[PDB]
Amino acid sequence: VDCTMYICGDSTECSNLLLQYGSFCTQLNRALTGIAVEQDKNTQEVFAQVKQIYKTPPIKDFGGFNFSQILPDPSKPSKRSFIEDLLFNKVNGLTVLPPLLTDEMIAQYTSALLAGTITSGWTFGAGAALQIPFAMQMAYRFNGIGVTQNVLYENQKLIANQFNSAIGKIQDSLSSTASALGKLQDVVNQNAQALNTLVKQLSSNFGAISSVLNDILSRLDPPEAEVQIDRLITGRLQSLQTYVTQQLIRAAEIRASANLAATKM
Amino acid sequence: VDCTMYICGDSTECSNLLLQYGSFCTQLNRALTGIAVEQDKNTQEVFAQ
Amino acid sequence: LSRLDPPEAEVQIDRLITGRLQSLQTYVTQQLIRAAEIRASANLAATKM
Amino acid sequence: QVQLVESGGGVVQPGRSLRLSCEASGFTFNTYDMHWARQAPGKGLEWVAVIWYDGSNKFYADSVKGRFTISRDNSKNTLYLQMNSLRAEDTAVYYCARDRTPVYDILTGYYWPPPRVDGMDVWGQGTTVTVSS
Amino acid sequence: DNVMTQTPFSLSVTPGQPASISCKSSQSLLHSDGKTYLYWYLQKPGQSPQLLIYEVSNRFSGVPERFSGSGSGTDFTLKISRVEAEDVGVYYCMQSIQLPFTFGQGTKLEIK
Amino acid sequence: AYTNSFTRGVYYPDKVFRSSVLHSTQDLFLPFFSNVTWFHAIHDNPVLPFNDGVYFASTEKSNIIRGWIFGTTLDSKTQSLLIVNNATNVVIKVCEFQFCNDPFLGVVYSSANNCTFEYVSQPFLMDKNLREFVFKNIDGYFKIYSKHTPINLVRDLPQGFSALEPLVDLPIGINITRFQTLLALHRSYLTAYYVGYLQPRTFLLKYNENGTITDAVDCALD
Amino acid sequence: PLSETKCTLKSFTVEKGIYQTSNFRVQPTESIVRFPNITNLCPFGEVFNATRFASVYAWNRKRISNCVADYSVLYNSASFSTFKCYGVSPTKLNDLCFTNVYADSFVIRGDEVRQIAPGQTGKIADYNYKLPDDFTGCVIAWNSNNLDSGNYNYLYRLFRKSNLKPFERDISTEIYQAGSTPCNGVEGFNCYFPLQSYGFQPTNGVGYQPYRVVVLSFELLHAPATVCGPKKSTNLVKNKCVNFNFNGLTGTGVLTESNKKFLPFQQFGRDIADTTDAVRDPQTLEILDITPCSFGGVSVITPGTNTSNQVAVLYQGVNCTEVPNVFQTRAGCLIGAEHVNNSYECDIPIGAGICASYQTSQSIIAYTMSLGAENSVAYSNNSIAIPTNFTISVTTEILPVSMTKTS
Ligand SMILES: *[C@@H]1O[C@H](CO)[C@@H](O)[C@H](O)[C@H]1NC(C)=O
Ligand SMILES: *[C@@H]1O[C@H](CO)[C@@H](O)[C@H](O)[C@H]1NC(C)=O
Ligand SMILES: *[C@@H]1O[C@H](CO)[C@@H](O)[C@H](O)[C@H]1NC(C)=O
Ligand SMILES: *[C@@H]1O[C@H](CO)[C@@H](O)[C@H](O)[C@H]1NC(C)=O
Ligand SMILES: *[C@@H]1O[C@H](CO)[C@@H](O)[C@H](O)[C@H]1NC(C)=O
Ligand SMILES: *[C@@H]1O[C@H](CO)[C@@H](O)[C@H](O)[C@H]1NC(C)=O
Ligand SMILES: *[C@@H]1O[C@H](CO)[C@@H](O)[C@H](O)[C@H]1NC(C)=O
Ligand SMILES: *[C@@H]1O[C@H](CO)[C@@H](O)[C@H](O)[C@H]1NC(C)=O
Ligand SMILES: *[C@@H]1O[C@H](CO)[C@@H](O)[C@H](O)[C@H]1NC(C)=O
Ligand SMILES: *[C@@H]1O[C@H](CO)[C@@H](O)[C@H](O)[C@H]1NC(C)=O
Ligand SMILES: *[C@@H]1O[C@H](CO)[C@@H](O)[C@H](O)[C@H]1NC(C)=O
Ligand SMILES: *[C@@H]1O[C@H](CO)[C@@H](O)[C@H](O)[C@H]1NC(C)=O
Repeated sequence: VDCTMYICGDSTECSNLLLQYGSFCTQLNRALTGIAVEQDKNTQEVFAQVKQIYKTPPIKDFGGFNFSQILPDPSKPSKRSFIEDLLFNKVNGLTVLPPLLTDEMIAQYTSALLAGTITSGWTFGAGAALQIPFAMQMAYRFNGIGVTQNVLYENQKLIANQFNSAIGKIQDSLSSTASALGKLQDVVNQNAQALNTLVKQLSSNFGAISSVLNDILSRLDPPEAEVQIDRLITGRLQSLQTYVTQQLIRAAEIRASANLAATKM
Repeated sequence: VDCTMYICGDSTECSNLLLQYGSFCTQLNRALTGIAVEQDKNTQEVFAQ
Repeated sequence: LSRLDPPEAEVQIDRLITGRLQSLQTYVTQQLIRAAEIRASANLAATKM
Repeated sequence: QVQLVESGGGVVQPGRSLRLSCEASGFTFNTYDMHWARQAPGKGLEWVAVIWYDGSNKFYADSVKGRFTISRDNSKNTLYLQMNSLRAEDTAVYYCARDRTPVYDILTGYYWPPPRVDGMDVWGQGTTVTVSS
Repeated sequence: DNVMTQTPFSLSVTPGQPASISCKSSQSLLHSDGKTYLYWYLQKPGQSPQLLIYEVSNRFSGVPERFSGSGSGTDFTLKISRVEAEDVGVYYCMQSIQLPFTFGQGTKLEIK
Repeated sequence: AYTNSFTRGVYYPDKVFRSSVLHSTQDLFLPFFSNVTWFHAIHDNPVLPFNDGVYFASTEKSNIIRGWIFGTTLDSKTQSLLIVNNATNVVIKVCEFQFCNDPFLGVVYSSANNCTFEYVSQPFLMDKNLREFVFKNIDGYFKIYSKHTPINLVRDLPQGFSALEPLVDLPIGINITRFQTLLALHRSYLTAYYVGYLQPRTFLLKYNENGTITDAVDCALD
Repeated sequence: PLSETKCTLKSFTVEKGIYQTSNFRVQPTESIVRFPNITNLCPFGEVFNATRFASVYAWNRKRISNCVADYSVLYNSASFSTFKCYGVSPTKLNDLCFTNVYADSFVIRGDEVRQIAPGQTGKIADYNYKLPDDFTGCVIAWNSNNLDSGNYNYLYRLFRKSNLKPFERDISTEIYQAGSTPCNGVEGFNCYFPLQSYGFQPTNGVGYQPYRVVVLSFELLHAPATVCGPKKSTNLVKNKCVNFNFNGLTGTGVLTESNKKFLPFQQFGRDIADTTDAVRDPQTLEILDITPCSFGGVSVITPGTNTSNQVAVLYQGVNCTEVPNVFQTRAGCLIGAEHVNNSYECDIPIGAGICASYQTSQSIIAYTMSLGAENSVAYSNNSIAIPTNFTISVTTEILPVSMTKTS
């Protein structure tokens, strides 16, 4: 938010008055800039854990496992997976800065993580990615949960069929009318609601003769206009401070969620 | 908290004057309702495992 | 409201509303911060469960 | 007397764009809808396009859709027709014509009849547009 | 589209004799407001058209009283009480009920 | 008799363009699903109160209704407003009319005297279809909104929705408390429509992309 | 821009990074006024120079519309002893637009004219003529001894059941009763005829001689402006940032041809935020879309004053056609940095996957981020890689624990 413009745009008469409140606008701009930097930090922390961009091999011989839905779709302009495409479809005085990482770059990071997990599993996290057949990887992962390897190898086909059916069920459930993505839609709705409430507060007169600064500056002389402009300044400054405080609380909540997501990754 | 009642209960004059400040009361009610729902969510996620 | 006419009663009521609204805003902000703390504690409790 | 004076004719090649113009005087220009009509040589009349009094609503005939852009400037009392993408059949004399129905004067409190396009009231002198190799 | 026709394509009339020239339409020209939207234009040899009849029976201001017309639905006709020498020209009938405005093919009026 | 107004009688509160927005407004609207008095004037036209605003509706094949009368006493003692449409023109004037017991028009009638305002233009009533009107008189302005819609329901107002747009906006500034409709008759024997009174209500108006109101909510209904 | 960064940081040295120093706003190139083309002057003469003013109890109201209202002549006239305006300044009246201006003219005794103002009390304010608390208008009064004096025709209401609402008038003449008896048509016990005349003798005491007073009331909410000052309309201009004034609606923005389907009675259009975004020009009657003039934050990319004094400036969310090396970055078009087709690790972030750095005769470059080195894992259904060696890695991690205990 441009604090000077939001409180009073294209009116030096107010801008001179707004200086008497000191550095509130600088504080608000600094806080919003901190939140903005925090968002890029969160995205980097969650997604940028790969030291290299691992490519899935051209031949999908993963022992019956079918990752076509989760792996990148080559034909698309943006290289998102099928399930990623389903996910993406289902979700003044102030400006919205763009993310540092575009959706293409986040998709690239996700594809790198998928390729590393599929081809090398746990190893690329520890160091250089060490290839291993996917059957043997899932075999050890069975061995990690107290189930011997022969339990997997003796019924590998059933395991692969179950995994494929589960992925297909996820695809079907997500493509349906189900609202499973309500958690991200809540973030979007909260941001939109906060911005709309901030904008609507400009219509409030806060006891002034009119909510429009141009009306006050056209109708009244400077000494008579000043007392109304002061009321409008106080009201709009209070609204902007409330908005920035709410954004700080929401940013703390999102930071906690992003730390949890980074740990989960 | 009912914002209008707290700031001024049963006073239509102050109720009219309070509309000039806009949607502060609705904002505060929304925030408190969010906190209230969040408490139930906390108890649910802790105990309903 | 019983002592003063509307033109002076409004002047008094404006500052009274300002004070009460500021108090309510501070209360709601404190409650939001405390709710964030309690949510952190509840997430920890759910993880421990 | 109602005055309409077309302008902007001449000979041209197929494929380029051209502009016709119509001066207007002797009446309140901005409150009247305006029509463009043409008469190809040796054949009957053809309504080309109409523009609303404020320029908000524009309509054109089936033979000219997508191509022609009708516009006006109420300050200069002028009417225009941008003749984008010509072919031979556009060879015709062209007339700017007034609408019989002006819109209600809003300074009076009465807002009836609703503003509607009606036939051509007064026709201008006319100018010839020839397009051919 | 509201295609329209006029007959006869050319009517030859002695001076002073009454004349009758017809117009027709594919769809009814009566509008929901109750008006029947038909416009007629006279184009004498060598200038732009001139409006004569603006509603089916309403003659335009400045038109001589000899011009008159009537009709309903899809059949319309204009009557001239007595043809004078300046009445030579082509008569075009036109609907304004719907856009585009569609003219008839036109009909000539001449002296015998 | 009485009938139910199924969301009829909503109008554009102000002459400001709004498109693709849900606007909440406070104005004198007809409440949804309210009791509208149905007058079977043809086998009379009583003088009715003007309670802050009136919603008037009618549907006939022969357009018997032609105008309205407004005022307080409807006699020479007080200023009165007249609106009436004959076969060719409307006439609006504000005069100390000495109205008779049965105002109407013959195959044509007036009682004007000693007055200030007059106006003439095309008629908004013409020679199946429902004609709706809303009358207001506030802040010195007398206003009429109107909308015409085809129907097929015989003896009740339709379930559909259609907003009434302005038709008259005059700064007449006279005191109005009573009104009376007037009819056209083929006889002069001096001795059909629905009525509903507006109330202050908060409405939420949906403006579509073309600027027309397509739906509304009566906040106090339920 | 480097000095701007130094000034906003309040330090002579600047670290490597990107700093928002100021806000860019393309300035209005021209001033535009579009008032309605009303020619006739306003009949203020018959309001002030009327032959006779109504009594204060029965104040006469005139409606004023379709005017080029010149308030400078009224303001500069020496006749008016009291020229007091509440919701507007007298000097500004020659540049405002109003709808349906009222003029309430009546005659009144001298010293009690002070009761004619918002929130006042007293017999005239309470029981004869009261202005609203939010009154927007002017009260104009002057001596009228030479015209209204003795003379006893003018009256004022003394007795009345309750205080009048604003802008209502009482004409009733029945005998008011202060006593309890039914004083029907008779001045019984503590009962009086409500109206009694003023004693306007030709040489009455100071403050008792008659005053003629005219009160102008303005309405601003209604859309169509009917009374406007004698300003001169400027030629319209489009597609550039200008200050505009349509019927007194002051503003700044870019005017563009509108596709909105305004009805003829509609003059303004309102956005979802309930702010004016379209307007009908009051002379050409055409609808013009109003959009804000382009603006955005200004960010300075600095390699660090210890490194170099060269900097690059990012104008956020603007097109370089409006800004006055140049490069149209998606996060606002960037100047002072040269685009390079290579890709490197993000040194100084900008946005939309583009960063900047100071590199080789050196200059500030701009490039798309390289997420990492490409790697194709040699996966096969019967191939495994096993480490034959290891390296013990000690990595430091820093975590805040506490902050200073201020009080
Ligand atoms: C993998 O699943 C897709 C459907 O998502 C299917 O089209 C494809 O044939 C499958 N391939 C294998 C090898 O199972
Ligand atoms: C009022 O409305 C109710 C329900 O619509 C109806 O039952 C009742 O008869 C009506 N009464 C009158 C007096 O209109
Ligand atoms: C309006 O007229 C009514 C009579 O119907 C009367 O009782 C009332 O006092 C009048 N009000 C005003 C303000 O003239
Ligand atoms: C309609 O009334 C006007 C006067 O208001 C009159 O001039 C006109 O002749 C009338 N028309 C008919 C058909 O009675
Ligand atoms: C006209 O009306 C005025 C005001 O009501 C009244 O004073 C006058 O006597 C009336 N004149 C006639 C002829 O009715
Ligand atoms: C809006 O107007 C256009 C053009 O007249 C029309 O095609 C459309 O049906 C109207 N309604 C909507 C909802 O777009
Ligand atoms: C106003 O209208 C007159 C009408 O003759 C016209 O000449 C003039 O150009 C218009 N505009 C101005 C600014 O006077
Ligand atoms: C009233 O009369 C005086 C006489 O000189 C004149 O100057 C003035 O313009 C007139 N009108 C007003 C409103 O004062
Ligand atoms: C400037 O940077 C260089 C290289 O990082 C460093 O060696 C030097 O100490 C720095 N000087 C200052 C004054 O910071
Ligand atoms: C910048 O402006 C020019 C001219 O208006 C336009 O052609 C171009 O597409 C714009 N570019 C962007 C990215 O907005
Ligand atoms: C960089 O890429 C652009 C677009 O492909 C090309 O026009 C330009 O010549 C390239 N420059 C260099 C130095 O490779
Ligand atoms: C393992 O690496 C170390 C250096 O880190 C080297 O000294 C040692 O010889 C290596 N051992 C083998 C078996 O390669």
